Amino acid sequence: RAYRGGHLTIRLALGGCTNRPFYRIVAAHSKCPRDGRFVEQLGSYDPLPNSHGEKLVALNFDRIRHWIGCGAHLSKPVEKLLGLSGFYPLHPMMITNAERLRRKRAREVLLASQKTD
Amino acid sequence: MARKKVRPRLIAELARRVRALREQRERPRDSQRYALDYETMMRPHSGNRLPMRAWADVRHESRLLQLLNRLPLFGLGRLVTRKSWLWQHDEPCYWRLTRVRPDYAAENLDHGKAWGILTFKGKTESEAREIEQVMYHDWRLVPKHEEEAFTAFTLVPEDTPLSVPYPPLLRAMILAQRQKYGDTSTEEPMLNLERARIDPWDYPAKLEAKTKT
Amino acid sequence: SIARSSVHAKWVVGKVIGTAMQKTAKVRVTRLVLDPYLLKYFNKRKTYFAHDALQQCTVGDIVLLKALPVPRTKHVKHELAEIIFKVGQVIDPVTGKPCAGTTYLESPISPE
Amino acid sequence: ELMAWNQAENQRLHELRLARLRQEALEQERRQAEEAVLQAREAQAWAQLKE
Amino acid sequence: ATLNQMHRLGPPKHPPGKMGPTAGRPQLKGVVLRTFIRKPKKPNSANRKCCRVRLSTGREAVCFIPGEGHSLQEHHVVLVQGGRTQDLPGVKLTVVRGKYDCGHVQKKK
Amino acid sequence: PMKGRFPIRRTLQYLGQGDVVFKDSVKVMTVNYNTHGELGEGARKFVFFNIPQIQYKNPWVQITMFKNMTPSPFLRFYLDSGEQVLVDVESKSNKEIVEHIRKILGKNEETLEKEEQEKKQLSHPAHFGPRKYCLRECMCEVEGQVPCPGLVPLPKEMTGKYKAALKAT
RNA sequence: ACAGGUUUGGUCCUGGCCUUUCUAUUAAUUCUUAAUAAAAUUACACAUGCAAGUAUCCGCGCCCCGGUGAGAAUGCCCUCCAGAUCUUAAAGAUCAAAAGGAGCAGGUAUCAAGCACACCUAUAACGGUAGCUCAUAACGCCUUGCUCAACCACACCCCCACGGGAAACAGCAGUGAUAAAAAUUAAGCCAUGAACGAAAGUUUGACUAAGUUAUAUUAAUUAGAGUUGGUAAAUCUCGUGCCAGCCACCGCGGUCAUACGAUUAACCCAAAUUAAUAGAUCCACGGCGUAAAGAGUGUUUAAGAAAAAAAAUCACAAUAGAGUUAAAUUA
RNA sequence: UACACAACCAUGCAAGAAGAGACAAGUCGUAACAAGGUAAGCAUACUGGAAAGUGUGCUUGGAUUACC
Ligand SMILES: [Mg+2]
Ligand SMILES: [Mg+2]
Ligand SMILES: [Mg+2]
Ligand SMILES: [Mg+2]
Ligand SMILES: [Mg+2]
Ligand SMILES: [Mg+2]
Ligand SMILES: [Mg+2]
Ligand SMILES: [Mg+2]
Ligand SMILES: [Mg+2]
Ligand SMILES: [Mg+2]
Ligand SMILES: [Mg+2]
Ligand SMILES: [Mg+2]
Ligand SMILES: [Mg+2]
Ligand SMILES: [Mg+2]
Ligand SMILES: [Mg+2]
Ligand SMILES: [Mg+2]
Ligand SMILES: [Mg+2]
Ligand SMILES: [Mg+2]
Ligand SMILES: [Mg+2]
Ligand SMILES: [Mg+2]
Ligand SMILES: [Mg+2]
Ligand SMILES: [Mg+2]
Ligand SMILES: [Mg+2]
Ligand SMILES: [Mg+2]
Ligand SMILES: [Mg+2]
Ligand SMILES: [Mg+2]
Ligand SMILES: [Mg+2]
Ligand SMILES: [Mg+2]
Ligand SMILES: [Mg+2]
Ligand SMILES: [Mg+2]
Ligand SMILES: [Mg+2]
Ligand SMILES: [Mg+2]
Ligand SMILES: [Mg+2]
Ligand SMILES: [Mg+2]
Ligand SMILES: [Mg+2]
Ligand SMILES: [Mg+2]
Ligand SMILES: [Mg+2]
Ligand SMILES: [Mg+2]
Ligand SMILES: [Mg+2]
Ligand SMILES: [Mg+2]
Ligand SMILES: [Mg+2]
Ligand SMILES: [Mg+2]
Ligand SMILES: [Mg+2]
Ligand SMILES: [Mg+2]
Ligand SMILES: [Mg+2]
Ligand SMILES: [Zn+2]
Repeated sequence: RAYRGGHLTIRLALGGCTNRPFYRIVAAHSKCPRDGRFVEQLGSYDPLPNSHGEKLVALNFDRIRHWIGCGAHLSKPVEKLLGLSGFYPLHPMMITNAERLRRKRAREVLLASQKTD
Repeated sequence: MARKKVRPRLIAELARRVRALREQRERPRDSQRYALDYETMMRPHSGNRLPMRAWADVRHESRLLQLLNRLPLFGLGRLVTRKSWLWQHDEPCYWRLTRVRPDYAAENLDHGKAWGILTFKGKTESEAREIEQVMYHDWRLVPKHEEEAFTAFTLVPEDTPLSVPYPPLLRAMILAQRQKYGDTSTEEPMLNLERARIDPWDYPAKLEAKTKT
Repeated sequence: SIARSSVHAKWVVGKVIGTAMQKTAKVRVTRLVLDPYLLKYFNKRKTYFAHDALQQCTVGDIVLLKALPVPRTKHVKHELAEIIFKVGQVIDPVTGKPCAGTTYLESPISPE
Repeated sequence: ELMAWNQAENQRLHELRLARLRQEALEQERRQAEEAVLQAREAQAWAQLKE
Repeated sequence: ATLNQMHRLGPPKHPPGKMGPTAGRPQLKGVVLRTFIRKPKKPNSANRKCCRVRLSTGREAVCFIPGEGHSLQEHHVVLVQGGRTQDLPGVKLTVVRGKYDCGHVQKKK
Repeated sequence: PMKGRFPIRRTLQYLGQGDVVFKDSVKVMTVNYNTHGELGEGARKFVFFNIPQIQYKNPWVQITMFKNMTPSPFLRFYLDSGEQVLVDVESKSNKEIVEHIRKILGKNEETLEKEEQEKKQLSHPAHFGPRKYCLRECMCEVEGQVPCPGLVPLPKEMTGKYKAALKAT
């Protein structure tokens, strides 16, 4: 529909199943609904691991870099998937979250060590 | 769209003219528009409360026009700085006032709009720009005997690498793209950083209308 | 070369209906439309206003219309390019001789 | 190229048409040579009757 | 009909179903105005229990009370359906057994 | 169908089997033929048979027939550039007109292949969505991934109710 | 449609109605637990709670998501795009208003005429032509969201919203009235989308995870409903006696009722089974002497077929005028 | 600022008028079906409690039984 503003954004459309998510990485308007109209579907992300224990992430890089060079904004999970794939640099939020997880482990090991004695 | 039985809606077009007349006739003056209740931190005009992080700089500092109303020619050619700039940027960042237009409706004369020349981190811009965030309570005035001392800045070169290695997958994309064409060159691909210079969040953005060329 | 027309009918061939308007010809363009049920093509007519700056086309002329780059009015969006067949005065485009229906007015075997 | 080829085929068919029209013209002259001698007989009998 | 006539007339479309006595609704809640007895047509012979009711749409219609024996007086709220009785001419509604004021058929004890 | 002389020419197969695709320049086709004489028999059979086959695959090209106007049958193509392509037909047969028109102004097999090869690109096999545009709707139906809880119930350790019941205690 | 029942003493043909198939709502009877999907009477009026915030002030967003189908035959599809937004030096990309049109597009012609709906000059003023649409359906009337990754329209009403009624849930929950129609006045932003901020981060009745509901499917922890004359699977004994009553059509009941009510038995479905109402499907590429249909006749317009060649015109009561009377009858 | 302003229509009710149809047993005739006892019917006009009768043309959806 006609909008007053908005911008092209590569995001994840949560079109899936109950207790079973499945994201469609699409490039849509920022004023459009999540599962609504889009311009062109890029890829697909399966959050749940399959029988082989792999989270299937599918990226159409040839259209992703085209829309990025045309001016498409990116979301935080999209940049996270690109950083995990290696098409984009690793996100500072992923780096700091891994550091925080390491600090939580470093606190829990000392707590479990001081609990036994 | 275009139909033979469309109706000539005149009220919708009359209300546009009425609202456009009201916008300029009942245009709120900036003196009462930027007013502030220093006890509850609430704007009397709009009705919004200031953020929690701005409560100290309102009660302990002053704004630009509040220290510019006590100047002979409203500070022509004078330099004004900001507390946040003096706190974060060790480099001299000031504003060379070229023209000031205060609001005459104010009873204390502490509001107005001005233009000037911006020198952020020593870099002097040779274009005239309107000064931004005048109603902010962070402006500070530098005396006359320090006008030459505060401007003393050492132009030092930057140490940012001019070329950065590509991400792994994108680098392998070029390593496999140029290989199929018969290019035996094993040179490492680099990513340019010249046109990727970005200004920090403290850099004020222009307010003038951008002209399409 | 910035001269475009938003209409779909870039070039059309039709018959002249009326010439009562000054410097304007009323052309009836007939196309073939498929019947969704009978699967047969039937003749669908359509009225097109054309500008005749010379006022030369009469009722019954098979005329070609070209899309005007800008519509002069809300009804005149075409212009007369060439009168393909004048009523009663037909020139055979293959032999170049005047013909009256099926009979030749001047036989092409007599050059002189 | 295709437009020039079409023009050449049109001119070839035009020459064949001219030859056919000349043959039909001669056949028409033969028909005139039959109808003139029939009408010359049919004319004089009516004039003799009216005389 | 030739092809030109069939193209000029278009393909035949089926007509929409005309609304019956229930105005397209499955059921209708109406108040019983008068309970009486009607007689069937020529071959059959009986005394059918009917009632004139005022439907929720404001229309006053005749319905037929099925089953053997009923306790229905005036000012009784019943639910009628579009069941048409074959023996009674003009009666095209039937009272639903097991509703507000029309209980089920009781067994003779 | 049953009504008509040749009922076969009023079917989707006969209209789809005609391989004549004009170029993007062709706009108008004026066919001028006669209804008498043994010469215009091929043009009359062309108007009777192949005109619907050309008009089916060229819906935007105007086609206009004129009867008993000129002594010689002909075609006249009006292109977008303004060029008028005059075609003479006096003793040509029905098939010769089709092959001559496809030779002068048509689309080659190499031209017709790439258009459908580019149209095929629109439907991507890796995309997901409705059955009208894509091949798969719920990623659950992939043989390796997690089944579709509308078909196979999920285990107890994976449901959000059990997760919020563990988070409660 | 692979069809079947039904017109009559009987047969054939034409011809309508009903049955057999699938789906949705409501009602009745019955009912055990889970998972998934969906929650649908109301454009009638709303108590109460929440649903737009972010931020070193400015600013940016604030029917965007979400809701509804009242109006509009609205519209589907296709060109051109002003304008808005994102990154850049320009240029690019998204939404795309308005202007239109190859074509398509509900019923009704018992809506047949509309009544100014057109054109040229050169300027954005005067003037002159007498036009324009329409049986290929104009102009009217009635009904309706839709062709669905979606699109269109509305936001209390006066089509609009300066102004006037007048204090607005067609946001999430809930409440009155109404109706055959009955989800929680519940928890969170952990995941995604959106808004803000340079950012850690915040908000979000969108959404996520739950609660209720046999509306639908599946698994089993569950067994009741309908029917038993023909169509159409399946009945034994009693009671009534054209009464009570039954039926979708044929029809059954007046003294041995396999058709009513009860019992036995049997058949088909099954946590569902029937009833009602809506649907999907279904009329004519068939016919016109006797069943409905050849319009009382000829000519012409629009429109259509000219697909191979031939022909036009002769006794007798056509018709329109003027004149006359053999038989009979009568003043 | 100067004019028409419920004129025009839609939804219900209506004193009343008229028609059609259904409803197993009424009164008065016997019109049609058999040359239905005057052969039927069409258009039209008049008349009559009623079916109907008659006049002028028309049709056989009637016969004239066929060396009569
Ligand atoms: Mg869901
Ligand atoms: Mg019944
Ligand atoms: Mg009950
Ligand atoms: Mg009968
Ligand atoms: Mg219910
Ligand atoms: Mg704010
Ligand atoms: Mg919506
Ligand atoms: Mg309307
Ligand atoms: Mg644009
Ligand atoms: Mg547009
Ligand atoms: Mg009428
Ligand atoms: Mg509606
Ligand atoms: Mg409004
Ligand atoms: Mg409301
Ligand atoms: Mg609201
Ligand atoms: Mg609500
Ligand atoms: Mg309530
Ligand atoms: Mg419900
Ligand atoms: Mg309730
Ligand atoms: Mg309830
Ligand atoms: Mg209840
Ligand atoms: Mg909450
Ligand atoms: Mg979130
Ligand atoms: Mg967050
Ligand atoms: Mg169920
Ligand atoms: Mg029964
Ligand atoms: Mg018995
Ligand atoms: Mg039965
Ligand atoms: Mg029984
Ligand atoms: Mg029929
Ligand atoms: Mg008949
Ligand atoms: Mg006749
Ligand atoms: Mg008649
Ligand atoms: Mg006379
Ligand atoms: Mg006398
Ligand atoms: Mg009689
Ligand atoms: Mg007799
Ligand atoms: Mg009689
Ligand atoms: Mg008698
Ligand atoms: Mg008689
Ligand atoms: Mg008789
Ligand atoms: Mg009569
Ligand atoms: Mg008489
Ligand atoms: Mg008499
Ligand atoms: Mg007879
Ligand atoms: Zn699934």
